[PDB]
Amino acid sequence: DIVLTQSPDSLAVSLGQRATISCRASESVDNYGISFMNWFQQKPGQPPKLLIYAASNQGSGVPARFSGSGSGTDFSLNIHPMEEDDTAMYFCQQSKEVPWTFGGGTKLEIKRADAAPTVSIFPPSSEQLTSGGASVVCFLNNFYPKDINVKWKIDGRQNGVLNSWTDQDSKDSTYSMSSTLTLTKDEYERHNSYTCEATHKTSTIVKSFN
Amino acid sequence: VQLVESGGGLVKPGGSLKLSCAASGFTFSSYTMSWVRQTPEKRLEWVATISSGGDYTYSPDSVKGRFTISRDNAKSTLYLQMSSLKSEDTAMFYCSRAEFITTATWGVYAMDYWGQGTSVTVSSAKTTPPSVYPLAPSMVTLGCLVKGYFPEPVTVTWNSLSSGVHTFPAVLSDLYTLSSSVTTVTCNVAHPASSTKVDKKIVP
Amino acid sequence: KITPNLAEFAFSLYRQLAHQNSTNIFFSPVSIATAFAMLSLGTKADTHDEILEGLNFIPEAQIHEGFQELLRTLNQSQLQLTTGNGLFLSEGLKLVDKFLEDVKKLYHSEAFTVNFGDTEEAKKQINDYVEKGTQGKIVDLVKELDRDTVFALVNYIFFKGKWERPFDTEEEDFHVDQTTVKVPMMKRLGMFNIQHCKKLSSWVLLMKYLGNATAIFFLPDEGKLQHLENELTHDIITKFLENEDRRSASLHLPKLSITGTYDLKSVLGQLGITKVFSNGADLSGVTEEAPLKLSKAVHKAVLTIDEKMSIPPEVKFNKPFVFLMIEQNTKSPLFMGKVVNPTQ
Repeated sequence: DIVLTQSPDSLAVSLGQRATISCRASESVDNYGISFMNWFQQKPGQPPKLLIYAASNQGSGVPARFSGSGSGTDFSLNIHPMEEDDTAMYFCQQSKEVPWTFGGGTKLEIKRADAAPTVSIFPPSSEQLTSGGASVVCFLNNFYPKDINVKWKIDGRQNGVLNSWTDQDSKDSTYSMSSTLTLTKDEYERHNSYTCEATHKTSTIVKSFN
Repeated sequence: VQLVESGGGLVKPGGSLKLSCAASGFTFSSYTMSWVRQTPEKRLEWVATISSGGDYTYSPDSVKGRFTISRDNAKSTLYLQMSSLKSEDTAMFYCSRAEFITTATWGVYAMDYWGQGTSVTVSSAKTTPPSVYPLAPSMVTLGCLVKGYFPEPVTVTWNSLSSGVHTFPAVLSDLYTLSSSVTTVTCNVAHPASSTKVDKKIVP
Repeated sequence: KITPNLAEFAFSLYRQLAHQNSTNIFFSPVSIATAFAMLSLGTKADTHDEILEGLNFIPEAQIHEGFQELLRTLNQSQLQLTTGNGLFLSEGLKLVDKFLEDVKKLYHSEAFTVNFGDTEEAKKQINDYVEKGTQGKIVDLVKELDRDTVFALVNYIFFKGKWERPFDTEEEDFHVDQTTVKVPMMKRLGMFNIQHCKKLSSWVLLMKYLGNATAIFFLPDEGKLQHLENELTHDIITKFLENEDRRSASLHLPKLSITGTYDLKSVLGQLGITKVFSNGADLSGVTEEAPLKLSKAVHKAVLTIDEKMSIPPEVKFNKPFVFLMIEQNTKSPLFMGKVVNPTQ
């Protein structure tokens, strides 16, 4: 099987700058003078859309700002002036030989000005405590970049924490993250002070409750 | 041009499932159709491809025995019969049209039009309704906790309130759990498997 | 040496038939060219000049030998090809015997004296002669015979080819227009001499016949069939004829049987050949006792097409396409046509 390796895995490009994604094939995907490499764009929650066919031709309704290049075993995808609508997953796909294979995928995100998150912590509701559980939620909304470190310190815990990042908004290009610390009703209510500490690039944010 | 997938659901390991792909807006009997699945890791994997008349089928060796692609041009519908399903086969199955686009004395097969996809979940966990708990404390942010359901997807909205609402991807103990934030307000959560469009107001 | 002139005559005669709209086209350019080149032997200066000039011909007039060499090359081989020319004149009407000899020695045609005064009996004798020559392949060639007919020329040709690749086959749809009729469709997946053409915007398929002829099939793109017929030239086809390649494809070619009947007076009149048909005709080589004009000229051509680790493209000739038969020896256009509907 012709294995497709993309480079890089992730890319941060500022608005109006150049975006370059490379795709390397283990075998030659050229045949009859034309290359069988295709490029696809996929936004979260939406199906993939054909972007470039024959490694250099624009698809149906694809603007001129998307550009494909390459030949043989090395190909590239170029998005000139980077728009807000280009935050998506990008895959290269070959159709020269069976089986058809896709690249690993490349997450292209917009590079914008840094912003500190707004932290909000919420104690477990009375309905959940009735069932015997206790989950404290810590919301971290509208921050950039996506990398952020959250540390739960119950009265001064690492296990039992489940984190979930949203995809980039693709409109203002911010990120959001929810941190849920799930404990038993025996461990909870045995303390009073619970804290989620947020370490960010701009930080050098703490919200707590009694 | 429109493609509508259907037939996905929750199945036990080793079970069977048949997917359908309703096509419209074109001569379905004249185009090559394909199936592509996307794992939870958002990785695309080609599944099968059938010619315009159905005389030729294609599939990788990993699914050569389990998956069979077929089409009924009289009904303008593409089919994918799945058997001996494994847990690793859990993915979002898309059907797409492979069009041969001529460039220079030849062409390439390109899947130019895709459908919304249907979700397939293969697990030994049973269907469980979610537990809905409100999260209450210039602008103020409220929250909602959807915990202990199976399987994904779960749809959650707040009053439909369009702006500043964040729904975080669920994290699975065999029971999924997610949260939703927005900056009387109520939480409105939907589970396809017979869990009832709950309304939970956020009170101080 | 004559094929570039005759190939340009094939397109100018074909393109003239596209205007005259959604009907099946099939004719033999070499048969129509040889018929009127033969007819030129009994014409005078002004009348003789129009015929040769109307055939895209400074001319050597050894064209008869080139036509005879082509006809001898086509003489019975290696392919079942039925072709003939019939000259029908009215009884009486003192004929020139020097003309009837060259018509059979150079072009193997036959001349008959009939009675056009009986329009129904004369039509029967002409159809029976062609039906005898075609042996039931062409029945009732002449539909209407004018009252004042004095000289008629009938040109018939029937082709049943032998595929070098023997090609089993099933039924399928045929998309006449953006309409859908059904028809039997032959299928074969393998290596073909096929490629796409950016200039013509059409699929180009080449399959050779076992009788030293080669058929060229042009499958236009979505809605560019008119662009294909306008862009076809003799130089473009010679490049495809010189092309030696092989590519994998799943071919769908329909098994059809199409017929073409044309009144050569109208279609060749728009190509400049009008003297032989007008009242001021000079056919002194045919008859020197009275004025004579070519009353009727009809060409009938009948075709019979039959069987004799990567996903490839499906090249389905399920919509109107243009085809062309070329004699590999001389490179002359033996046939040219367009299949709009195999059901007709």
